[PDB]
Amino acid sequence: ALSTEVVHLRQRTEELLRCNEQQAAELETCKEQLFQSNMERKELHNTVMDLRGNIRVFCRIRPPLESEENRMCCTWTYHDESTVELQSIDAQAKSKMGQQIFSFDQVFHPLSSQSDIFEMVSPLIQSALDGYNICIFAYGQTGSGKTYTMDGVPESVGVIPRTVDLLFDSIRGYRNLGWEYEIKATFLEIKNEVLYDLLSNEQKDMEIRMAKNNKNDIYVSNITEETVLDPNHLRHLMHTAKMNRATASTAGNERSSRSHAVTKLELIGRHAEKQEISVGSINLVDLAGSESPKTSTRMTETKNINRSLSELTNVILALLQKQDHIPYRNSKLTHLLMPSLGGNSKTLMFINVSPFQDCFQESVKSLRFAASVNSC
Amino acid sequence: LSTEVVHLRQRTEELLRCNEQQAAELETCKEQLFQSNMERKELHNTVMDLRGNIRVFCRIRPPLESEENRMCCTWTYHDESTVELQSIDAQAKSKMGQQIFSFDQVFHPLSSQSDIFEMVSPLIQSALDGYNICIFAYGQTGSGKTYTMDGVPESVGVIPRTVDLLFDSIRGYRNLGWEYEIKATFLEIKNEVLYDLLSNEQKDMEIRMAKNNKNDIYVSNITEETVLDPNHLRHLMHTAKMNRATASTAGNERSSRSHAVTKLELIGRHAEKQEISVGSINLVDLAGSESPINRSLSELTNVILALLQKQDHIPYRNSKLTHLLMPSLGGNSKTLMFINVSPFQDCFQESVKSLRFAASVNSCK
Amino acid sequence: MRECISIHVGQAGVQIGNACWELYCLEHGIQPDGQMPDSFNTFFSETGAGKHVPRAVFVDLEPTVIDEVRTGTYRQLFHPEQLITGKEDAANNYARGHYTIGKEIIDLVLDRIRKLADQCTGLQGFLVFHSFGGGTGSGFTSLLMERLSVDYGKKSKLEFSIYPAPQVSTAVVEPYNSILTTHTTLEHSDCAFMVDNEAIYDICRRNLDIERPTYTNLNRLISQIVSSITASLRFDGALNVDLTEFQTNLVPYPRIHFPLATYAPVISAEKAYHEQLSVAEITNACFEPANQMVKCDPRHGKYMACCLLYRGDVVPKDVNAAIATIKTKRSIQFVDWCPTGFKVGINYQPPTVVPGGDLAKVQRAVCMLSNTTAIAEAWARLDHKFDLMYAKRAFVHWYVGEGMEEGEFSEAREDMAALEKDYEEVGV
Amino acid sequence: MREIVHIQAGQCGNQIGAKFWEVISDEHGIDPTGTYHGDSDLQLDRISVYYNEATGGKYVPRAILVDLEPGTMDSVRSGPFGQIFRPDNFVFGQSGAGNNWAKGHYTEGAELVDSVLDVVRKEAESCDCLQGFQLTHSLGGGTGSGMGTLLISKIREEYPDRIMNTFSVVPSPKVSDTVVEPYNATLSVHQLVENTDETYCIDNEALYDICFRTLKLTTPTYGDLNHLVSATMSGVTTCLRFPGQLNADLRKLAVNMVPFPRLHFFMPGFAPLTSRGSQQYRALTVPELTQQVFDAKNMMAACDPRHGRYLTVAAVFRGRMSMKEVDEQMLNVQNKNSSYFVEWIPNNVKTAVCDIPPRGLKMAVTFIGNSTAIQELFKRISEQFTAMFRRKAFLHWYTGEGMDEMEFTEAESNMNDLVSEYQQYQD
Ligand SMILES: Nc1nc2c(ncn2[C@@H]2O[C@H](COP(=O)(O)OP(=O)(O)OP(=O)(O)O)[C@@H](O)[C@H]2O)c(=O)[nH]1
Ligand SMILES: Nc1nc2c(ncn2[C@@H]2O[C@H](COP(=O)(O)OP(=O)(O)O)[C@@H](O)[C@H]2O)c(=O)[nH]1
Ligand SMILES: Nc1ncnc2c1ncn2[C@@H]1O[C@H](COP(=O)(O)OP(=O)(O)O)[C@@H](O)[C@H]1O
Ligand SMILES: [Mg+2]
Repeated sequence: ALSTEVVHLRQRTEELLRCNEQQAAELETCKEQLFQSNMERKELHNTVMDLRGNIRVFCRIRPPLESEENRMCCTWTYHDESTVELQSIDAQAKSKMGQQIFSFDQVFHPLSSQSDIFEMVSPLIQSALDGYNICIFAYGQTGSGKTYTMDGVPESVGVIPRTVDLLFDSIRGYRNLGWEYEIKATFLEIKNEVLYDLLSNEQKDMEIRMAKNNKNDIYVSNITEETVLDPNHLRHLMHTAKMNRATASTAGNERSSRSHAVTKLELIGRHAEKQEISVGSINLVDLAGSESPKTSTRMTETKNINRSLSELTNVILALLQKQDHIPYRNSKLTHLLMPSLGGNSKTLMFINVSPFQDCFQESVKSLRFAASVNSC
Repeated sequence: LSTEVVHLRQRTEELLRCNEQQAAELETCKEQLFQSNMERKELHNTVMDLRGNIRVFCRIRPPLESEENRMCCTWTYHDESTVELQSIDAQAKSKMGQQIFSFDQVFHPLSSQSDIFEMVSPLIQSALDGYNICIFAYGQTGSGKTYTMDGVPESVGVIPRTVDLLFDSIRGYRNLGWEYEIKATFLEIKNEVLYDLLSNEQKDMEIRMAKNNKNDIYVSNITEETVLDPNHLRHLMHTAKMNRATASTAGNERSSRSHAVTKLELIGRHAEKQEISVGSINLVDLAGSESPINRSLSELTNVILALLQKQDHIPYRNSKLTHLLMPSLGGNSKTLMFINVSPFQDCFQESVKSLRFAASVNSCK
Repeated sequence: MRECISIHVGQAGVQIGNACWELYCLEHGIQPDGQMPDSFNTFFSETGAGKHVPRAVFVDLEPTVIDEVRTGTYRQLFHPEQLITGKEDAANNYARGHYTIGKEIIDLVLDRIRKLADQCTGLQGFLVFHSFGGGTGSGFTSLLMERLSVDYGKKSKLEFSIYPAPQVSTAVVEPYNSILTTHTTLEHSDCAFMVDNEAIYDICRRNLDIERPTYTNLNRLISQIVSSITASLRFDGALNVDLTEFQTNLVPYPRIHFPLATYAPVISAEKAYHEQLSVAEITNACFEPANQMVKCDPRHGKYMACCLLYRGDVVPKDVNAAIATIKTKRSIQFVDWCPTGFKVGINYQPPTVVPGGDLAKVQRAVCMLSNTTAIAEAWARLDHKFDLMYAKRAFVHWYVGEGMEEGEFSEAREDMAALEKDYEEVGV
Repeated sequence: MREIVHIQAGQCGNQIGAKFWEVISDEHGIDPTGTYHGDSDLQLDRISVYYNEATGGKYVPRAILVDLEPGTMDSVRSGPFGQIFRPDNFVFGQSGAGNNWAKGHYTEGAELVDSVLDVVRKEAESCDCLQGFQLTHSLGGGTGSGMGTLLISKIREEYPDRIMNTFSVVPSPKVSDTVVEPYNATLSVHQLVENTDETYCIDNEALYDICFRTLKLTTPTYGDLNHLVSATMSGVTTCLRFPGQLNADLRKLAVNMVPFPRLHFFMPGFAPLTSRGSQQYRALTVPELTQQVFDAKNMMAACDPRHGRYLTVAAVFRGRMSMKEVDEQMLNVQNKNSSYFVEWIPNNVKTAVCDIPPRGLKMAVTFIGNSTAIQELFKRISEQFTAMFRRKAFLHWYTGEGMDEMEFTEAESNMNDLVSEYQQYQD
């Protein structure tokens, strides 16, 4: 069983080599087909978004507290999942303001929790993987739930942890496609119309500057750019940035609830075999308090905040009306977000509303321009 | 010599190990491919839903060489989705008001078959997703409905292009583990009597709800040829148009007043997984819309208008053609409807008769 | 003495008040110094010495015009601490005058008026003169008005604001100021007498036959108006009417409180000889739309109420006859639900002509305080201009950059739309 | 009392400021010494806004003189009204910009900016309520551009509340006086649109046309052009320095003129411009003043207004007049030239009747129009700039000074954005 063993082993080697050749050919074919399917679904999903959106306005109302529910609350009429009606209880308010009905992409019930958020993030992260620059806006007044929805709580995390985990599992799955994704974490604060750094305590000078490659691409000089290596690394970075942004939010309402924190995650996917590179970035940006400036103590920067908010409103409505030029350069926040606002870039617009009477004017203000955005 | 034996043993071991790991990677990639393809189909049908439901299109056709001495009308084109027609009779121009109609898309006599097939082609992919698709060509006699559907060998109609795209997509998707079978039935409805277009064996033919889906319709006694390649289906269409008994030479009332129903059922199965699809393509060539039988045409119009009205009850079983397309006019399905208009003064009233149907369609949606 | 005090904000307010107070001190023979070489106690807190200080509070955010009056012939007339001045003007900003300079001087001006009120025994009401396009006259005026309504509420607050002209807007940003100040003043204003520069321009053109009219002449006219208003207090008449009866007689509803003024015998001296100036004829004249002090057509709107103030040599029989005739008129429309509104203010103190003035010496004069539907279109076009500005968000950066939100702009806009809605629904 | 701080950068700016200060002193009856000798106390009443008080009844202009070569300042000091300045104010380098913006904004500016900002602060704190700064310079040269932009960027970042006035002398379209003025202008406007909030664009070609044609002048010396510009500049603030029927100020018209933060470039205009001997033939009334001040023949900028639309117009008047005329004539011109006015800003005219006319004159009008015709000028400059950019003409002189070409790309893109704004609001 030795001489015939040589022939048997030669035949076995021939068969195994044939199987190797077939599996390699079909593996190259299936890699190519997987890439083709991925780009086909990229284009299909982007067409879906453009037909249904490309400027998405989402409205959410937080549930009142057990003591604040006994506090007077307005009647909330949900005509459907897309329209919500707010009616002030006051008779004179009813007579003068009349009916306040508003149209949005989707209306959140106070008991909707964070699930609808996740199922809107899923197409959002999907489009982020398409190589598209997507920006997120957490607009609203203080205490309306903006910090509850963005950062969240240990029992129910906000949008950011869910997005981080979804992105990490997505990139680890796409590693099976030979795609190597480099993700960059950038943190900055916009106060007094001058940029600051969240990762570095030392006081440096920022200036907005278009990137070397393209005029439309923008970066900021002298920022602390961190290469994300593991999810927990990113979580620790976000914790340090949240710790660095320590100031009065509700006790004094000094700078927090009056600042513009921009969280930009620049993702650069590379695939060496086909020498194609995908570039994208997500912008988790929370807005400042939209309240009317009444503190005579530091009213100037509140007026600047109002300027910033009004300029953002002007920019978005210019986006809607197909205006030839859109005033990106009127404000720092718009100017540094111009790549994420124009062209194929897609914006989610998130608004939080307070269910009490003192925010009736502010709730109406928050709702009216967003509904106007929905109209056009 | 035993050194060669040991070397071959270690080579066999390494080759089997590499083959096993490569096969595992291969199968994982195949699973990823399937999970991507299902989402692709879902996105495609989402696009179809977002684009609309009725998909109103008008296709004005140029006059022929024998129609150069006829009197045309004033076609007022607006943008690309609105069209207006006026009679050159100045006495009746002030008596007509506003004869303007806005549809989803407008086709002018300079549009080729490719322009219509651009709109039609995604519906073939949608039908590949297990959904029923309908294509309608509506108009008076001489409008151009047969040219839209059948066409000429020079400029092929919608059906040959749909078949070619269907086979291209089937052979593209063969790598995705799915196998498809094409079932073709050719049928004609003349006076509420069903006529088989692939057999001369006249029998009794009836419509019954499907044994496995009470919302689905299967027709008894119909021959169901399994299409192997585009040549086979072309031969089937050739035999059907031979069997249609085109009496245009003597007694044109037979051909130009009969609805021609072409049904193409797509079924998709997947071994090693679960997949059930019964998506079918109903390529119906409607009869003349001239006023006087018209039971089927009026019933189709009423059913479409009620469906766009979200009516509680749809009169599906009041005509042969409506009950035939009862599973093909569901809410989840996508419907296409073309209006062919003759650009002639004598056809001006028949033109507005064909156009006010869509004018009610878009005003009701 | 049911005394009243007056407030003057903005360049217009101060100029108008200058003309007014010169007219007043002319009425009672008061020298510019402040001594008469009883009646006047309503407006002059005369001290032990012959120094009849007027009860006037002049406020401005820029020192120019106030300094001028501190240099004019009336510097020693006014109490030097009355004249309050800022350092920078509101520059057409409601924002500045309501948030950034207004609260920086409002404590002082409120204190001074509190002192003045404590000085008065029987507080009658408040008079404020301002504009609408004026940044101060809008922002600061609204702030002060809501502040007073907080402080007193019960007293009478009368605005003699100047409505922006329909054809000429001296300030490009007038609609913004007007809408904002109206929204913030509606609920704190008892009754706001409106007047316009274009209309009074036409008046001095075709009636005074003055070819080059200056702001001085318009101010003379407004001074005559206010003198007629206050004659019933400063003087005794057959029927005296105080400011309190105005709210009752004129406004039917809390929001509809925008009468428009009119003054009939406005002829020049040369034409004075060709007319007898009868009661009936001047009564008819005051109803002529060409004689209104606001560029609106009373002919196109029904009247809500009419208050008529007669001064000089007048007889009640004639007044009743003329009113009856006007009741018989056809072009003079009236709403049904108030079929009798003609509260009369006959008085027998003839108006006095300022030396160097343009008016003629007339035996009898009438001032008409009409309230009518014919102002709805003025609001309509103002709102239209505001919508034009706001559609392009023009100039909004100045306002949101100094205290407010564009949401607040929308609030004021919809509030005005509701006002017009209520106004027309009352009209039917 | 809303005092104003005057800065003069570049030799052009210095000469213009010399003319401006002499005409102002003429207005207030100030001798070269500084001893007042006028008669109207109104001169004293607001004398503070431009003059600091000095011991012994003298007055000194609240002015700062900046340059990088001494010669111009030596001429000024030697010239009449030279001693009027407080000598400490003359701040100057020794090198000279050499018509290079890069030097005057990165090296000589770097070394002199503190030595001037100190005296800037010293003057600022010597004021009761600071109103704003007026900067006089030119966009063509080196120091008046680089230094000017540097000073603007400095002043803005620690005086954000105040207002900035820049009477930039915009480069001429045809008679170019500098082979590289495209680079200077493009780099300057990049800073200008960010920090200042009202800019008076002036062109020498337009002023040549004015003096030669309307004034029938044959020897258009720079003295005359500077005299014209100075008259306009004094007319801008006479409402601030003097009483009137509608007292305006820089704050007043600042908000009126600019609908949007970036669109703050204006075309001045001065009405009564009778020639040497034609004053006899012409009556001087409001109609003439208005019709003259609304002629493309009379704009100090070289843009034809008829090519665009007036976004906003301000009309400041001096002298004794009845505002009825001015109201009706503004209405009239608004009606006739409705094509020339933007539709969505009704009644886009601002009026500021003052009282005191310029000496030797009875009525005077200053025009400030924020028309869209400026976009043609900016297009011309952008075309000239990009014409000599990709050939890198003269680029080395800048690049070796410590700047990168992407800075040129930045400035060019920004100015193109300005052009986009103007052409967009044209409709
Ligand atoms: N009838 C009359 N109206 C005047 C007179 N003077 C000014 N006005 C009007 O009053 C307004 C004057 O503006 P102000 O109220 O003083 O505003 P301001 O105090 O300067 O603050 P800003 O508006 O921001 O400049 C203008 O709109 C004129 O139309 C006057 O003498 N008589
Ligand atoms: N109106 C006026 N313009 C001048 C005068 N002198 C120079 N200019 C202009 O200023 C520009 C020269 O730039 P400039 O600032 O003087 O050079 P720099 O001082 O070295 O930066 C040229 O375009 C001249 O047209 C002057 O006396 N009057
Ligand atoms: N776009 C076109 N170009 C040329 N010929 C056309 C066109 N459309 C229709 N025809 C002519 O119309 C005939 C088809 O008849 P058709 O009008 O479709 O019958 P029906 O009245 O049933 O619609 C063909 O013979 C063809 O010559
Ligand atoms: Mg046919």
